[PDB]
Amino acid sequence: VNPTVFFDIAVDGEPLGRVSFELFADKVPKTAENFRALSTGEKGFGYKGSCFHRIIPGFMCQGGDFTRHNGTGGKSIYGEKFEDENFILKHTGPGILSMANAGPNTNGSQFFICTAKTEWLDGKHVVFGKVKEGMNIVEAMERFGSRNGKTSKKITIADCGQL
Amino acid sequence: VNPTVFFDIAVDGEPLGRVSFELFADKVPKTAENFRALSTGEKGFGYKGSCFHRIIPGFMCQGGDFTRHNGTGGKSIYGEKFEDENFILKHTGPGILSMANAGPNTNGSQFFICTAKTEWLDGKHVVFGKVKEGMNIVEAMERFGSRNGKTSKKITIADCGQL
Amino acid sequence: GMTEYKLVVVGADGVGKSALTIQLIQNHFVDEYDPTIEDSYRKQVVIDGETCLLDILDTAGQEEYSAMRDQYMRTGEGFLCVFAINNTKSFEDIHHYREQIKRVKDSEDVPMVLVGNKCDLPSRTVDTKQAQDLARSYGIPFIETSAKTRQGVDDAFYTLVREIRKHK
Amino acid sequence: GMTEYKLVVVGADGVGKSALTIQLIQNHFVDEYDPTIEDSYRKQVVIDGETCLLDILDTAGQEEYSAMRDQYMRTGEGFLCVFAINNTKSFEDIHHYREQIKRVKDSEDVPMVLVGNKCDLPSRTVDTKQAQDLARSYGIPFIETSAKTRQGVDDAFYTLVREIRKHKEK
Ligand SMILES: CCn1c(-c2cc(N3CCN(C4CC4)CC3)cnc2[C@H](C)OC)c2c3cc(ccc31)-c1csc(n1)C[C@H](NC(=O)[C@H]1[C@@H]3COC[C@@H]31)C(=O)N1CCC[C@H](N1)C(=O)OCC(C)(C)C2
Ligand SMILES: CCn1c(-c2cc(N3CCN(C4CC4)CC3)cnc2[C@H](C)OC)c2c3cc(ccc31)-c1csc(n1)C[C@H](NC(=O)[C@H]1[C@@H]3COC[C@@H]31)C(=O)N1CCC[C@H](N1)C(=O)OCC(C)(C)C2
Ligand SMILES: Nc1nc2c(ncn2[C@@H]2O[C@H](COP(=O)(O)OP(=O)(O)NP(=O)(O)O)[C@@H](O)[C@H]2O)c(=O)[nH]1
Ligand SMILES: Nc1nc2c(ncn2[C@@H]2O[C@H](COP(=O)(O)OP(=O)(O)NP(=O)(O)O)[C@@H](O)[C@H]2O)c(=O)[nH]1
Ligand SMILES: [Mg+2]
Ligand SMILES: [Mg+2]
Repeated sequence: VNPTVFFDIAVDGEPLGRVSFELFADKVPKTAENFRALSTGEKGFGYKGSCFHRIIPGFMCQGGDFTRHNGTGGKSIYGEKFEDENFILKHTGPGILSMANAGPNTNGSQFFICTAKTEWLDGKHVVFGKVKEGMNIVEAMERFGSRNGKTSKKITIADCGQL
Repeated sequence: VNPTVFFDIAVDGEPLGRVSFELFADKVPKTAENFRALSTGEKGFGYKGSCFHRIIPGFMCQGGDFTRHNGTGGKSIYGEKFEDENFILKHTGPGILSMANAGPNTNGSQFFICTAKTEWLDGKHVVFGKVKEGMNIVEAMERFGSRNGKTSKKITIADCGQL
Repeated sequence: GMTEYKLVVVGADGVGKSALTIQLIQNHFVDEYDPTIEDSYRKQVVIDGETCLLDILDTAGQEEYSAMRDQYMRTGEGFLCVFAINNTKSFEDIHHYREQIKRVKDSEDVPMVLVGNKCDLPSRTVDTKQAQDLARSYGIPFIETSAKTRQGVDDAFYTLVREIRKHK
Repeated sequence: GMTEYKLVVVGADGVGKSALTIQLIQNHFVDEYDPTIEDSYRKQVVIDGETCLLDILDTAGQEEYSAMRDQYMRTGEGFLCVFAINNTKSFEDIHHYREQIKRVKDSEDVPMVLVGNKCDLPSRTVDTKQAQDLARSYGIPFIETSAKTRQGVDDAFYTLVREIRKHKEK
């Protein structure tokens, strides 16, 4: 069955709440397993302690750079980057979990969570999961974003793992 | 005699350079003494460790809030606030050192350093010194400002005292 | 994509424009006084069933820079006019922000909303009726708020989006 | 007060718009790739003995959003049109940016400077004369730059200001 992972989100160190995700390993197993392992830290590196560096109200929250903590980094469990697995799934609405990239076949660890339908990203970003519980936490995170995505507080994955 | 004081400026903890100021105790003795004593820390509190919270390139660098460290605080050696001593001196150009305020007779510890002529502040902010050495460091601080004054790196007074 | 709207908060310093804006945006209250240079915020909301994006410009009420307020006034679709119910001067100033906005925007009819702020305080100097009677004359809604207790915040801005849409 | 000049840096993704801007503003070279959403900066400089305030808008090259460039081209006073000397397509993209700026401004006379960036790199694919001829046909200056070595960085931004002054006839 599809695995489930959680993020415990904090704001300037203060607990905000837990969001959990279903990972669609049935349709994108390679991409799903990357995100799972990065959530557990089992390879010796991963999401715990990293920040949501880019939050744009009305569109999405983006994070996952645990190597440089500045929006340019991240790495997959397969190497620095890996290929686009498929584009079967679409950015249909809030809660969609999808891979950030810098063009074709450049998936690493950065990801975004949609807060609206972002249909023009279809076929460009691999969708591989969806928020299960705690979408109101993601909504709450928009309060700290801006038009160009810079955040006004430090939004961190204080803890994370598999359920 | 006009005393001289210094700030050693740091950028995210990295030393940037030293800025020295002549304090015009010959025209505004009370206001000069306050800044002097807060730069030495000799009353048990003062500028050491505080940051420059507002840097607006083309206009000024503002700091001095060592009680709250968020741009609303500050206190003088005379109490929470003291009177506008006089407006003899004017905002004639780069390097002018002057008191921030929130209306008449609300001087505390917050101050600004002009990087340009700001004559519309004349008669409203008490001018009480000028950069002696290190104007280039004040210029370098503008590298980390913005149109609304939010700073892109943390600019601090790592050390300060009297020369 | 959702429709975007451009709101602009104005009024003398200290009334609580930022305290109101921040309560709308962040559900946080600012008890400390941090006078504004200029700030912009973005928030998505649903008003009368339609999702929209609010782009809110929070301004300073320093008289010194009235000349450049003008640019703010050009781009903004509507205006939240704040005074504080224990600050008669900020109420007298409301007339002034109004004249200027009507001027800059060249109309007599700009989406606009009067806000009596800090209605939590036991002191009061501007009676509700005063602000009611003044709002009536101008043809715009009047809402008393408290950023401290969060009373009236959402109504003010939505009422303002509702006033934009109407005029729109 | 000093005059403020509204400069806008445009061009395809990856050509070095941001590295050029960050060199101007902060005097160091961004070696990492942080593709831009939108950033604004302020810097006061002396050009021709006159102190002025530069307001720099650093834009996204993303082709998916080409129809949303209009708003900032509307407000911008002069444009730094950047390609990379080792990316032929970025040079070809220049035509589209210029045309768009003219269309949005509804003018044939818009302050602009053509910038060939990454001139520190050995694997050049766009000739200097190629770029000079095009800039000549456009009637605008052309400057080769490197955000890595800082070659031409000041010249490019200062030249654009000079073109704005000229077009304002002052
Ligand atoms: C033109 C303005 N503008 C907008 C945009 C657009 C719109 N619309 C477009 C769609 N219309 C509807 C059909 C009608 C309405 C109007 C409105 N307002 C805006 C903003 C707020 O105006 C400032 C955007 C946007 C996006 C980019 C650049 C400019 C942009 C951009 C830069 S890089 C990238 N995008 C992909 C990026 N890559 C990296 O971060 C790489 C870094 C290094 O290597 C690893 C790592 C990535 O993967 N993501 C994960 C996916 C969401 C994506 N970021 C992102 O942030 O999009 C933001 C946003 C707002 C969704 C889009
Ligand atoms: C209209 C925008 N705008 C401008 C401005 C103006 C101009 N001009 C005006 C002059 N024209 C000349 C005749 C031609 C040309 C165009 C251009 N562009 C801008 C800016 C960059 O556009 C965003 C300003 C400015 C200033 C304020 C608010 C808005 C402002 C403001 C708010 S509070 C204050 N001012 C006093 C403040 N008080 C506190 O901080 C309190 C805190 C709590 O209690 C202790 C402590 C204080 O003492 N200082 C210490 C002194 C400089 C002062 N801050 C400050 O920062 O000035 C900023 C600035 C940029 C110089 C002026
Ligand atoms: N009692 C009370 N205090 C309030 C309320 N709203 C704001 N305040 C306080 O009033 C002071 C002014 O708040 P602020 O939001 O900064 O006002 P402002 O209008 O934005 N000032 P400026 O024009 O300079 O930007 C702050 O101390 C704030 O805590 C309210 O509803 N009740
Ligand atoms: N060798 C060299 N590399 C450069 C130069 N300018 C930029 N780069 C590199 O080119 C890559 C892209 O630079 P960047 O400034 O982000 O380009 P951009 O034009 O702003 N990209 P975008 O449209 O996505 O915002 C980065 O790796 C940067 O280091 C240059 O003059 N020389
Ligand atoms: Mg305010
Ligand atoms: Mg860029």
